[PDB]
Order: sequence, then structure tokens, then C-alpha cells
Amino acid sequence: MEPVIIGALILDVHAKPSTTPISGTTVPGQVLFAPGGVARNVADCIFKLGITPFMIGTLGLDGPANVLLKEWKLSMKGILRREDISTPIVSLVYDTNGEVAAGVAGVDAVENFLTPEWIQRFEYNISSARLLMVDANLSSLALEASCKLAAESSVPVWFEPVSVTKSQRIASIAKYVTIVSPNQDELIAMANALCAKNLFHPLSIEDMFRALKPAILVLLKNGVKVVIVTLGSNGALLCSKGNPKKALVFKRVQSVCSPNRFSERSPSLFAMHFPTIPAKVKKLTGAGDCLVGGTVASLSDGLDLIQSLAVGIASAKAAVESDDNVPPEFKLDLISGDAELVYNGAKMLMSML
Amino acid sequence: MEPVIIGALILDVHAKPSTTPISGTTVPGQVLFAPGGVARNVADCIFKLGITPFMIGTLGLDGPANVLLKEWKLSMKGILRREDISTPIVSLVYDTNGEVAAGVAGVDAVENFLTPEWIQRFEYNISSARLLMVDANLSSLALEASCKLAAESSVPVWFEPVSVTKSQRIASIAKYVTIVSPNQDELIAMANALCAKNLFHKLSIEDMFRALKPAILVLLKNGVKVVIVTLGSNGALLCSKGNPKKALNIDRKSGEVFKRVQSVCSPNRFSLFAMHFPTIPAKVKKLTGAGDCLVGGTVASLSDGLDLIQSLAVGIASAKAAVESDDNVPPEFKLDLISGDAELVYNGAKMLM
Ligand code: NA
Ligand code: NA
Repeated sequence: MEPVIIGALILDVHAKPSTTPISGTTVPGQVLFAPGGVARNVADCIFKLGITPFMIGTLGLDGPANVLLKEWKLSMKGILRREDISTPIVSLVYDTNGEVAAGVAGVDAVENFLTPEWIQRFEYNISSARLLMVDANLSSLALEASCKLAAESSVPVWFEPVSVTKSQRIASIAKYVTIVSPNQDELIAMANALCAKNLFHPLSIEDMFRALKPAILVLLKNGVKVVIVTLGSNGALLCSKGNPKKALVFKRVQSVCSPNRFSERSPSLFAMHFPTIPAKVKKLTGAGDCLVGGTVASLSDGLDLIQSLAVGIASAKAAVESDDNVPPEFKLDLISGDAELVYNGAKMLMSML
Repeated sequence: MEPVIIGALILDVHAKPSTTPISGTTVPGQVLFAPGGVARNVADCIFKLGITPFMIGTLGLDGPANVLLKEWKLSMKGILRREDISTPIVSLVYDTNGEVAAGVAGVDAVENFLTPEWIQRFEYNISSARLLMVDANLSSLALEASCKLAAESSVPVWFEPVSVTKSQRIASIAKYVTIVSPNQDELIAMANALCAKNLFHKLSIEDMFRALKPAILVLLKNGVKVVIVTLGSNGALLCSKGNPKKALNIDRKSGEVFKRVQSVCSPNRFSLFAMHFPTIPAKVKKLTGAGDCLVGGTVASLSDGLDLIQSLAVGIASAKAAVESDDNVPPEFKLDLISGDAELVYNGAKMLM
């Protein structure tokens, strides 16, 4: 009952300049190819954590596809390859921060060729899936087809907003979505999209949460059960409608991250903050994807959402310390240790909605 | 026999956005890969014109190399490939205007790994070459080793000034160099490098020539035999020590480019000699590769037995084909079109001195 991952397979071009990038000319630095795309990264992360995912995507019969598939050890029956299709490419120019200064995509092969027609071939896989994860690179039509299959079989759906623009695609599928994982810009865009108007616009944790609470409520009322807001270096917010456990390799995590840790019996809005762990950043790209991958893998292994999120945040830290979007391997003892640190450090927010 | 091409093999990455370039995230647009590097471009241009060159360069055993070499149909024995090497890449992110918003270049593989030691492996190739073409991407040591090998065997050397900065690498090898092909910024930079002081720092053709004559003479005084100043849309300037109608001292036993051009570009039409060659009006799609194909077209023509005046005309024709292509080098050359354009340039050529 493998988790099913649907979305983009992208060849990433990462340009980290030695000095500050200046207009009108090139500056010295390093430029690397990295296997990318939210869905590909999530699948890769889940696999390296010891769970086999099923990948549904589309690739070309070109050079970039041959880079992405060189060391691909998962099934490829879910991957649509034809010659008319041009493999998606994202080109990023970083700053010295490790943040993106300028990026271009690059990815309309996904919206045009990862169709409902292709996804419906795998109705059994989605139906029997432990979890369905879709990224917003999919078209509204593909997202509808995907999410309606999982809902039919009562399979929980994870929607990754990918960007501010593409996050608005939550609008037509919100009912079917169980979990979303936006940052604070994407959360705002999603809230605006469901509100049909531009009602929301993009410090301490209780300030940030109080500022995002109206936007979070919008998503919850539109049928989303769990909203995970990634706050980068100040961790993540886990917000859910009802008890977070009721909303939906790792027996180490189950041991040390006790499910009996949190005494709190079913609120309309549940909120708690997860801290992140200090890390030696080489590239922040892929951090969010590994959070999702780490979380899905744990949920797929029978852990609850609170335990799974800690694993996700652990995986995110490992990812920023690599020059890949997803690290070449995961060290389980490191993953478990970091997860416990995050888990034990998780605190609850907020007595009347 | 075969012309030897030594220099950079670069993967060019052009990111031209739909619009709205913003920090912190990817933005919609198109990203293209283009096989680049002056030497690689010259080699490709020469081959498509029906002459086989020998390429000496350095590449990695990575993804960029596999994109770069995918449709490479020439020998690879002159190309140093090792796991230590990361394939040179120039990554450019444009704005709506078409100017570079941010650019990063990682091309230190050429200067660090294309050593004199590697070049001396192909001493037989360089010695027996009809012509030797080196780009300024090479280190000074690599340039010295290559050009002194050619000088011993009296093999003509073509030095291509990659940029204003790298053009100054002519300083230690000017003695060995037969032909240089700078634009006028590069010509000034090379002149200053050769001089004991920095004496050099819209216009009509004989006016622009009269302004460049001192800088041109400097190069001539230092041993350069032929100076070709590329003037973009104002054609090219051909200045030489002695008669301009020079040819490659190679036995007759030719090809299709030779007897097409020779028929149509009569050799009976035509110290220091100076000519101006006009360019041909063209549908510019991208100026990419224009200078390189001017070099490529001229070398190819010289290699098939044409004189310098005939060869330069082909080069400007080839340069035109390159600007009306949007690969650095056009996918193919239509020899009839090249020949027709060459006659236009040839017949439009004017004596200045
Ligand atoms: Na990373
Ligand atoms: Na071009």
C-alpha cells in the first residue's frame, strides 16, 4: 500500500556565486546540476528513509531526463515519457545567504502532459495508497482527478503549494485535501484564493501565529484538516481541525517520542509550534520537500502526525546541509536524535475561538 | 592535416523569464541549454562546414558533460575527463528587456585541468596541424605550451580573445601568434598589455579604423601577423603585415566549401595592409556564437585551401548564420546560402591602406 507521489520531475540548475551577483554581467561561483522537483524530491526522501513510494510523473526523451534517471532505482511505470515532451528545468541564482536571488521555471511540461488521462491509469495505486501526495505543479484538472480518486477510496491527500502562484490551485480541491504544507506567503495566497478576493497580505511565535490564524481558519473551514506552516529557521506550525491524531526503520522514534507526552478533548482549531534545529546551511533548496518526505514516510510507517512532523523537520535539517535537494543518504541515528530534540521542544499555542 | 582546436567546452544556461522576476522564489519562463565555449563553438562550426577538427579540452564525468556531449560526433581523445573535474557552466538569468539580471560562471576547470602536461600528449597532432586555434580560456602556461609546439613546426596559430580580461593573456605568446580576432575592447586591452604604458582607453569605418591603427600596430610590432577586428554590425577589419592574400601552406590533396566559394569569390579581384569587410543584414534571434562562427568559418575556409580574403568573407557569412540561429552554432549550414553571402561580403570588401 505504497504512498503515491504525483508531481514534477525537474532538472535543477543551482548557481551559487562566490561574491554578490551583479546585474549586467557574470560573476565567479559554482554551478551544479541537481535532481529536483517537489514530487521527485519527496519520493527520493521517502525512499532513502526506507519506504518505497510510487512515482507518477512525466519526462522527456532528452538529456535532462537522462540525468534525472541515471541512478533511478524506483519503478518507472508511473512515469510518462514521450519525445514531444521537454523535461522541466529550473534555473536558480542564489545569493551569499543561500537564498534564491533569481529563479526561472521551466516546468509547463507537467501542466500540459501530466494529465488526468495519464493519472487515471493508476487508479488502483491511488485507491490502495497509504497516502496521496500531489504538488501544485499539476494543473487544476490533474489535481481534481487525482484528489477525487483518493477521496473515493478515503485516502488522505497531501497538497504541497510549491509557490505563491501555484498555491492558489487549492481553490478547486480543498474539500479533498487532508494536509497542506505552505510557507507563510503560500498560506496567504491560499487563503486569498479560497476567499475569492485579496483579503490577506504576507517577531515571536505567538505574534506570527496570531497574524496567520485568520488565514489558517479559512483553509480549515474549506475542508482542509491539517495545515503545516513552515517558518524556515523558526520551525513549523502544526494546525489542525480536531485532535491532530484523529485528523488522519522508525521504532526508534516511536520509543523516544512518546505518544503519551502530550496530555491534551477535541478543539475546532488545534495549534502547536515545532522548533527547528540549528544547522550548517549549504543550500536551503529542498528543505520543504524533505519535510514532507520525512513526514509522509513516518505516517506511512504507522507513526502519528506529531511524531512524523518531528521526523520531517529532522529530515529538513539534513537537507539544508547538503548540496543536493535530498541528501545522498540519511543517518537514522541522526534523524532519530534530531527528531527527539524537535519533539521534546514542541510547544502548544493558545480558550475560545 | 586536421586543424587543432584547444580551449573551453562550456554548457550555457539561458534563463529568459515570462516576467515578474522576484527574490526568494522561482518565476515562470523558459530555460535553454546551449553547447558553448569559444573552442567548442569553433570546432562545431568548422565540422558543420565540412572540415574535421581535433578538439582538445577538459570535461567532467557529470550531468552537464552528458548534456554537452550528447550530440557530439567528433573524437573525444583530446578531451580530458575525470571525476575530479566539474564541467564548466555559465548560467545567466535575464530580465524582460533581455539583459542579464544575475549571472554566475563556473569555468575554472579549463584553467585548472587543461594543463601543458595534457597538451603535450597531442604534440603529434599540433605539429602536423594545418592550423592551430587556441582560445584565451586557456591558462597562460597552457597557451605557451601549445603555441610554442606549433611555432616549432611552423604551424599557424589563431588566438581568440574570449573577453577583455582574458585577451591580455596574449602578452607572453604574441611572438608565436599568427592571427588574432578581437573586438575593439579586446584589441585595446591587448595593446595595453603589450605596451610599457596604458596608452589606450557611432563612428564611420575609416574613422574607427584610424582610431584603432595605433593599437593594431602594437600587436604587429610584437610579432602578430594578422589582426582581425570584429566590428559587429559594421563588419570586420582585416589588418596584416604583408599582402592580405595569404593562404595555408598545405598540399592541395579540397571540398565543397572551397570550389563553391572559389568560383564565386574570384581570387583576381585583389609593410601594413588594411581592409574593411562589410557584414550582411540579418534576422537577429541571438548574437550568441557570432564571433566564434566568424572564427570557425574563416578557419574552415583556410583549411580547405582558400586564401585569407576569401576565408574571412565566409566567416562573416557564417557569423550571419549564427545570429539567425539561436544555438551558439546553427544546427546546420546551408552551403549555398553561405557561398552567396560570402560573395556579397567579398565584393563589398574595401581597401583602406
Ligand atoms: Na540542500
Ligand atoms: Na545564435
